[PDB]
Amino acid sequence: EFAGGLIGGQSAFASQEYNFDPLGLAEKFPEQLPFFREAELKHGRIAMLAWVGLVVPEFVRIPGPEKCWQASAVDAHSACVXXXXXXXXXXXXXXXXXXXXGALTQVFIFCGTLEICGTWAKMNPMGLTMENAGDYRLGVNFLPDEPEKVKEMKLKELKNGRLAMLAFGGAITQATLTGSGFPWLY
Amino acid sequence: KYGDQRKFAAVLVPLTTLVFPAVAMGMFVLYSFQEDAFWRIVPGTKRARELDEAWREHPLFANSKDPLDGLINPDDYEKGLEEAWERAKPAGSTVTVKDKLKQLSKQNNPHWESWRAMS
Amino acid sequence: RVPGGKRTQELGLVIPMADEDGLTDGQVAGLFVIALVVFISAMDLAKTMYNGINPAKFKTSKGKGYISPLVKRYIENGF
Amino acid sequence: XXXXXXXXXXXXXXXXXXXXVKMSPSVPYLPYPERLEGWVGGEKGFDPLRTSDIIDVYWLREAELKHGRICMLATLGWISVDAGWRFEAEMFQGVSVINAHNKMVEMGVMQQMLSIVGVCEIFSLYLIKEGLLGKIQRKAGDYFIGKNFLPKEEDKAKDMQLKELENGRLAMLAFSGICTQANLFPESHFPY
Amino acid sequence: SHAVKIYDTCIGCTLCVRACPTDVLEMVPASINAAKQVASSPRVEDCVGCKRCETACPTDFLSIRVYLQDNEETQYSLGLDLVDWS
Amino acid sequence: GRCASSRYLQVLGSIHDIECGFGIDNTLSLNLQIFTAHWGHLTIILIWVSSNLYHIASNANYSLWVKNPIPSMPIAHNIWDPHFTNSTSTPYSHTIITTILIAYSGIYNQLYTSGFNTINQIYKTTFTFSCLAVISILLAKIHINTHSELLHKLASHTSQIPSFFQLLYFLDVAISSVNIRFNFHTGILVGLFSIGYTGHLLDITIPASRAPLIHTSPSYLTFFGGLKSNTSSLYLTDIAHHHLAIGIISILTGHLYSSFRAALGTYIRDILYTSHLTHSIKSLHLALSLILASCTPLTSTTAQHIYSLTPYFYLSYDHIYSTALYVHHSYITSFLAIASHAHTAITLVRDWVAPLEQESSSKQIRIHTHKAAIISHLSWVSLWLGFHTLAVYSHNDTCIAFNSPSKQILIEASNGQLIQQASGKALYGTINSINNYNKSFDSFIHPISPGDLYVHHAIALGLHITVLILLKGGLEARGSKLMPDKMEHSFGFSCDGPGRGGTCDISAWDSFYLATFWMLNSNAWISFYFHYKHLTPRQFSESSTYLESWFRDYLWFNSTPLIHGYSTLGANDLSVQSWSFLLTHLAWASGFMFLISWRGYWQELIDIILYIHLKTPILINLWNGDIYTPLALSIVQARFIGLVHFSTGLILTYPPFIIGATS
Ligand code: CLA
Ligand code: CLA
Ligand code: CLA
Ligand code: CLA
Ligand SMILES: CC(=O)O[C@H]1CC(C)(C)C(=C=C/C(C)=C/C=C/C(C)=C/C=C/C=C(C)/C=C/C=C(C)/C=C/[C@@]23O[C@]2(C)C[C@@H](O)CC3(C)C)[C@](C)(O)C1
Ligand SMILES: CC1=C(C#C/C(C)=C/C=C/C(C)=C/C=C/C=C(C)/C=C/C=C(C)/C=C/[C@@]23O[C@]2(C)C[C@@H](O)CC3(C)C)C(C)(C)C[C@H](O)C1
Ligand code: SF4
Ligand code: SF4
Repeated sequence: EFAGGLIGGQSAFASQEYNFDPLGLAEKFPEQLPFFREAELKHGRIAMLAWVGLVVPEFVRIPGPEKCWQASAVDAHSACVXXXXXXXXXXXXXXXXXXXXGALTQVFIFCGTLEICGTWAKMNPMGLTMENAGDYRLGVNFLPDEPEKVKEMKLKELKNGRLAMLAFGGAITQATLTGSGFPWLY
Repeated sequence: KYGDQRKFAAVLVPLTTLVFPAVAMGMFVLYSFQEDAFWRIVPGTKRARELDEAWREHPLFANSKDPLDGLINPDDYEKGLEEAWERAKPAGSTVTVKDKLKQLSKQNNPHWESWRAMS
Repeated sequence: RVPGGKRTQELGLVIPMADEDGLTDGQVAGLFVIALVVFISAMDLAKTMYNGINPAKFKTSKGKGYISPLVKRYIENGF
Repeated sequence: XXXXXXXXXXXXXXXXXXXXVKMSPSVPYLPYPERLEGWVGGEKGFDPLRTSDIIDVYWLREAELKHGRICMLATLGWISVDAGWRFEAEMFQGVSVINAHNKMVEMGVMQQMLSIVGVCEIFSLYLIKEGLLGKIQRKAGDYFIGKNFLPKEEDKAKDMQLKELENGRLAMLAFSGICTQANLFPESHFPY
Repeated sequence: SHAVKIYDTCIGCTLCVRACPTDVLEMVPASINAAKQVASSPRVEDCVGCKRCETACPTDFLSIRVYLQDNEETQYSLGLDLVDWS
Repeated sequence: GRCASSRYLQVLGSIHDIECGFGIDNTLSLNLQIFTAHWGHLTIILIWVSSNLYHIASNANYSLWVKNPIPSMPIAHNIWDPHFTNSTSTPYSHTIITTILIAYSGIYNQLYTSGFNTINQIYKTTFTFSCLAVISILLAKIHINTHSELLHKLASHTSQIPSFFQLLYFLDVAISSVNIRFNFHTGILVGLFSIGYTGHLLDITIPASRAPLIHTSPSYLTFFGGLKSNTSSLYLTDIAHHHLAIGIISILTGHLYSSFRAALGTYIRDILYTSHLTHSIKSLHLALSLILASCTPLTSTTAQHIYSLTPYFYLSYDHIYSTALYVHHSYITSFLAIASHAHTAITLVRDWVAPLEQESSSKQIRIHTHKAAIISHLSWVSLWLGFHTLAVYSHNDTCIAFNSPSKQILIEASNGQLIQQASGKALYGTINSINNYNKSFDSFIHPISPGDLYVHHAIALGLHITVLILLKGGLEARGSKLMPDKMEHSFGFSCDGPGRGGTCDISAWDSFYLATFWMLNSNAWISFYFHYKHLTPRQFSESSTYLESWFRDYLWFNSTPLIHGYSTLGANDLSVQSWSFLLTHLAWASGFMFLISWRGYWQELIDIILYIHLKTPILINLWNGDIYTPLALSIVQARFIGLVHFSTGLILTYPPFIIGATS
C-alpha cells in the first residue's frame, strides 16, 4: 500500500494513481507518515490563509499602530514586528514601545498556545494515526455522512492546500521582486 | 554598633556546641540499649524480621528471594530436562532427574544465618 | 587587630568593619523561622529514611494506591 | 472504551476503535483524561498540556481552588479600593490601588498580613501533605470552614462545588485583566 | 560465628583437624579420595577464625576455606575470657 | 548473646552502605533510599550556601569590601569563644570591637562578580536558599509517598496472567531509567542552566558592572579574550557568551536518547552494544565510579582555570584566595579521582557478571585477560619515573652541596616549551587580528624551566603509582594468584591468615588504603609545586632543581611567620593557624599507631584493662562487661582509623602554612 493508504496520492485522470513521491520518502519514513500528513495539512491551511491575507491588504488596511498597518505586503512583516531586541524578545525595560518592541508577537503567542494545545496535545499525552492526521474534530458536523464524500472533501482540502502553498511561494517571491498589486507582475 | 549580634551568639554557641551535643550523646547511648538499635546493620533484630516478612507478604515479592525464580512453566523445564537426561543416561544408571535435583538442592550448612533465632 | 604575615604588614592590607549592625534582629528571627521549618522537615525525613518503605501498607492503609499516567508510560516505554 | 487499548503486552496491543473512544467534551479531538473522573469539574474533561497525566489531581485541585479563592478576594479588593473604600482608620490614604502595595509595605501593615497569611499557609501545607497521604480525612481545598451551608443533596453539593470553581476560574481571568488594565491605563476602576 | 566450608578437593590429610585449636573440624568417611575420608566442620560456632586449618591444608588451593564474618561475632568466635555473653 | 564495643565501629563503617542494609530486599528499596538520601544531601548543600550568605550578610563587611576590594580583607564570621581573654583585646579585633575572621573561601569575589551590591540582596538570597532547602526536603517526602503509592497500587494490580510478576522489575523505572535521565540532564540541567545563567549575567551582572547601557542588546556577547585590565578578570560579556554557546551546544546534544517517546532518539543500550563497551549499566556502583571520574577532570580544571584565567573581580589581587582555592579544588578532585577507582573495584566485587572462563566479550573481560600485562607495565613506568626523578634530584643536591651549581643535570623542558610556543603563537595571532588588542591571559602560559620538568616528572610518578595501586586492587579484587577466591569475600576484610606466606593487606579495600597515601603524596607534590611557584617565581625557576632548595627556601624559610604566631612575645592573627598547625601534626602522628601497631597487642592490653575494671571494688558490682564488652578495634577498622588520622593531619596541616606564607 502506498504511503500507508493516505488521501492525496490519487491521480485526476482516474483509473491511475499519481502516487507522487520521486524521493520515495513514504517508504523511507513509514513511522513518520502521520507527522508528514500533519505537516502537509498545516502548511496547506496556513498557506491558504496566507494567500488570502496577501491579497486582501491591497484593498483594506485595519487602522492601527501606524508603525505597522502601512506599506507593501513585503514590507509588512519586518515592519509589523519592529527592531526587537534579539528575536521575539519583549523589551521589559521599555514596555509600551518608545523605541523597540513587537506588534505581531501577540499573533506569535496565540499561535504557540493554540499549537501546544493542538498538535502537541494530540501527539504527546494519552495518539495520532494515519487516518486522524489533520482531523482536529473542528467542523466535522459539516462533513457529509458518506464514505466517499468525506474522502473527496479531504482530497479537495489537500489539493487546495498544496496549490495554496505553491501559490503563496510564487506570490511572495514576485512581490519581493517587483512590488506591484495583486497580479504581482513586472 | 557592629556587635549586638553577640546577643544571639551567647545563646546559640553554648546551646548548639554543648547542650545539643551532650543531649545527643546521652540519647545515642540510650538508643544503643534498645532492641531496635542499628537494626539495619546489626543482625538478629526484631524489626529486620518484621520488614523481611512484610516484603514477603507483598504479592510481587513473594518468591523474590528464590534464586530459581523466573521459570514460567517449571513443569515444562523439568520434563525437558528429564527427556534430555534420559537420552544421555550412562548405561544402567539408576539416578533420575527429580531426586538428583532434590539432593542437589539440599545441602548441609546448619551454621548459616543462625542469628535468626533471638529476635 | 594585630596582623601576621609579611604581606599584610608590608602592603598595609586592612580589614574594614562596618560600624552598623548588618542584619537587624527581626531579619535574623525571620531567617530562624524558616531554619526551624527546615529542621522539623529534616527530622521527619530522617525518621522516614530510618524506618524505610513499608510494603505491608496495602493490608491496612486506606485508598488503593495510584500510578500516574506518565509513570505507566515510562514503565512500558522500556528501561 | 475507557482503556487506552485492549491487550496483554504492549507489543501486540490492540488499540480501541476510533469511534468507540471516550473523548473529551471540551477538546473533542482528545481522549478523555480518566484521572479526572470523580472530581467536581470532571464533566467538561478539559486537560490538554496533560498536567494531570503527571501530577496527582489532589494537588492541582488544591492549587486550582487556592488560585480561584485568592483571585475572588483580590478582584473584590481591587474593585473596592479603586471605587474608593479605604478602611475606616487613618494611615490608609493610599490614594490609588496600584501604589497601595508599596505604600503599605512602607507603613508596616503588609509585614503583619504576610505573617498571618504565612502561618495559615504553613498550616495549609501540613493539611495538604496529610490530605494527600491519606492519613487525615481531607479533600482538596477543603479547610473544613463552613461545611454547614454546604448543600447536602449529594447532587446540590456537586453543583455548589462546581459553582465555586466556575466563579474562581472567572476571577482568575478577571483579576488578570483588572491588574493589567490598571498598569497600561492608570485610569483605575472596576469599569476602567 | 564464621563459616568454615570443606570442598571436594580434600584428600583426608587430617592436618586441618589437628591444627584446629577449638575442635571445630572432624574426619568423616567418604569415597572421593584414596584416603576414603574428608574433613567436616560440624562445630563452626566454636571457630575463632585463626585460619590454622588453612595454613595446614596442602591442596593446591585450600580444600577448607574459612570466611570471616565480623558483623556476626559471638562470644565463642571472639574468644571472650573476661566477659560472658550467656 | 549480644555485642561488644566493636559494634559502633562496625555499624559506622557501613552506615551509608545501603546495599548492606538488612531490611532492604529489592532494587526498589535501594533506589528509593538512594533518591531520598540525594534529596537530603541537596538540602544540606542549600543550607550550607544559605549559611555562607547569611554570615556574609550579618557577621561581615561585604558593604565595605565591595567599595575598596584590592587592599581590603573580607570577614568570614565573628568569633564568639569564651576561652579568649575577657580582658585586653585579642589580635583578631580592633580593640573594643568584636572579634572577626578573614574569609579565605572566595565568596566575596563570587558575589561581587555575580552582581551583588547590597547586604539586603544577600539576605534575600539566604532566605530563598533556605526556602529551596525546604522544597528539597518536601520533594523527598513527595517521592517517598509516590513510590509507596505505587506499591499500594499493587493491591489493585494484576495482569490476569502469570506475567504479572514482570512488574517487579519496573517499580523503580523512575530512578533506574537511563535514557530519560541522560536526555534531561544533558539538555536541561546543563544547557538550559547555562542559558539561564547567561540571562542572569545579561540582566544583572553586566548591568551592575559598568555605566548604564542599551537594553541588554546582543552587543553584550563579546569575543575579546581574557583578563579585563581594570578588574584583572575575564570579561563578563565573554562569560555570558561562553555560557550561551555551551548552553546551545548541550541543548542540541540533549535530544540524543529516547527519553519520552519510543519514536525519537537512540537507546543507550544500542549505542553501547555496537561499540567497545556494552557494560552493565544497571550497576549503581559503576555509574557512581564513572561520574566521580567525571567530576575529577571538572574539579581539576576548576582548580587550574580559577587561577590561570581568574573569572572573578579582583580575585588575582588576593594573595591568599588564589592559593587556597587551587589547593582546595586539587584536594577535592584527588578525592573524587581515587573514589572513581574505589567504586570501580566495588563494582567488580559486587555488580559484575562474567562469562565462564574464555568468552572475551565484555570490556572488563578483555581487561582481565591481560591484567598482568597492565600491572607489569604500570610498575615499569612507575619504577622508571621514580628512579630517574629521584636520581637526578640527588645528582643536583649532591653537586650543589659540593659548591658546583654548574655540574647539575638540567634537562630543558623542551616539549612543554614547544606546546607553550604553539599556544602562544595561536593566541598572538588571535590578538594581532583585533582592533582592540593588547590583551592579557595572566598565567595560562607560565615560564617553564628544568625545575618545572622535574616536578612534572614527580607528579607523573605520583599519578602513575596511585593508578597502579588502584588498578591492581580493582583487577585483582575478584581473585589473584595469592588468594584465588577474593570475590567470595567482602570488599573489605582483615586478611587471609599468617599461612601461605602471610596475607596482610590483601583485600581490595586494602589496595584503596595503600593508594590513599599515594593520592595524598601526589596532591602534596602538586600543591607544593603551585605554592612554591606562586610565592617566588624567580627563586623557583633558578633553585628548584635540587631537593634541598625545596626543603630550605620553601618549607624552612616560609614557615617563619606561622611559628611566630603565638609565642612568649605576644600573639598575631595567625595564632589559630599555628595552633591548628600543631594540632594537625598531633593528629597526623596519632594515626601512626593505628597503622603501625596492630590489633593483638591492643587486644591483650584491653584484656588487662578489663581485668582491672572487673577487679576494682565498686565497678565490679555495677558493670561486669557483659553488655558492651570492650574490645580492641578490628583490623580493617584500625587501618581505616589510622588512614583517617593520617589524611586529616596531612590535609589540615597545609592551610595554616598557606595562610601564614601568603597573608
Ligand atoms: C603523637 C602520636 C601518638 C599519641 C598521642 C599516642 C598516644 C598513646 N600511645 Mg602511642 N604510638 C604512636 C603514636 C602516638 N601514641 C606510634 C607512632 C606508635 C608506634 C607503633 C605508638 C605505639 C604505642 C604503643 C605500643 C603503646 C602506645 C601507648 C600510648 C598511650 C599511652 C600514653 C597515654 O595514655 O597518654 C594519654 C594520651 C595522650 C594523647 C596524651 C594527651 C591527651 C590529651 C592531650 C588530653 C586530653 C584531651 C582532652 C580530653 C580533649 C577531649 C577530646 C575532645 C573531643 C573533647 C597513649 C594513648 C601505650 C598504651 O596505650 O599504654 C597505656 C602502648 O602500649 N603507643
Ligand atoms: C497565515 C495567515 C495570515 C498572516 C500570517 C497574516 C499576517 C498579517 N496580516 Mg493578515 N490577513 C489574513 C491572513 C494572515 N495575515 C487573512 C486571511 C485576511 C483576510 C481577512 C487578512 C487581512 C488583513 C488586513 C486587512 C490587514 C492584515 C495585516 C497583517 C499584518 C499585521 C497583522 C494583523 O493585524 O493582521 C490582521 C489580520 C486579520 C484581521 C485576519 C485574520 C484572519 C486569521 C488568519 C483567521 C484566523 C485563524 C485561526 C487561527 C483559525 C481559527 C478561525 C477559523 C475558523 C477561521 C501581518 C503581517 C495588516 C497589515 O499591516 O497589512 C499590511 C492589515 O491591515 N491582514
Ligand atoms: C493556576 C490556575 C489553575 C489550576 C491549577 C487549575 C487546575 C485544574 N483545572 Mg483549571 N482552569 C483555570 C485555572 C486553573 N485550573 C482557569 C483560569 C480556567 C478558565 C479557562 C480553567 C478551566 C478549567 C476547565 C474547563 C477544566 C479545568 C480542569 C482542571 C483540573 C485538571 C486540569 C489540569 O491538569 O491542569 C492543572 C495545571 C495547570 C492549570 C497548570 C497550567 C499552567 C500553564 C503553564 C499556564 C499556561 C497559561 C498561560 C498563563 C497563558 C500564556 C499567556 C500567553 C503566552 C498567551 C485541575 C484541577 C478540568 C477539571 O475539572 O478536571 C477535574 C476541566 O475540565 N480547568
Ligand atoms: C636477568 C635479569 C633480569 C632481566 C632480564 C629483567 C627484565 C625485566 N624486568 Mg626485572 N628484575 C630483576 C632482574 C631482571 N629483570 C631482578 C633481580 C629484580 C629484583 C629487584 C627485578 C625486578 C623488576 C621489577 C620490579 C620490574 C621488572 C621489570 C622488568 C621488565 C622491564 C625492564 C625493567 O624494568 O628493567 C628494570 C629492572 C630492574 C629495576 C631490576 C633491577 C635489575 C637487576 C638488578 C639486574 C640483575 C641482572 C643479573 C644480576 C644478571 C646476572 C648475570 C650473570 C649471573 C651471568 C623486563 C622484562 C618491570 C616489568 O615487569 O615491566 C614489564 C618491573 O616492574 N623487574
Ligand atoms: C466551528 C467551525 O468554525 O467549523 C469550521 C471548520 C473549518 C473546516 C475550519 C471551516 C473551514 C474551512 C475554511 C476556513 C476554508 C478556507 C479556505 C481558504 C481560505 C482557501 C484558500 C485557498 C486559496 C488558494 C487555493 C489560492 C490559490 C492561488 C493561486 C493559485 C494563485 C495563482 C497566481 O497566479 C496568479 C493568480 C497571480 C500570479 O501573479 C501568481 C500567483 C499568485 C501564483 C469552517 C467552514 O470555517 C467551519
Ligand atoms: C521575503 C520576506 C519574507 C518572507 C518570506 C517567505 C514566507 C518566503 C516564502 C517562500 C516560499 C514559500 C517559496 C516556495 C517555493 C516553492 C517552490 C519553489 C515549489 C516548486 C515546485 C515545483 C518546481 C513543482 C514541480 C512539479 O509540478 C511539476 C513541474 C510537475 C508535477 O507533476 C510534479 C512536481 C510537483 C514535481 C520574510 C522573511 C517573512 C520577511 C522579509 O522581510 C520578506
Ligand atoms: S588439611 Fe585440607 S586436604 Fe587435608 S584433610 Fe584437612 S581439609 Fe582435607
Ligand atoms: S579457623 Fe581456626 S578455629 Fe576455625 S576451623 Fe580453622 S583452625 Fe579451627
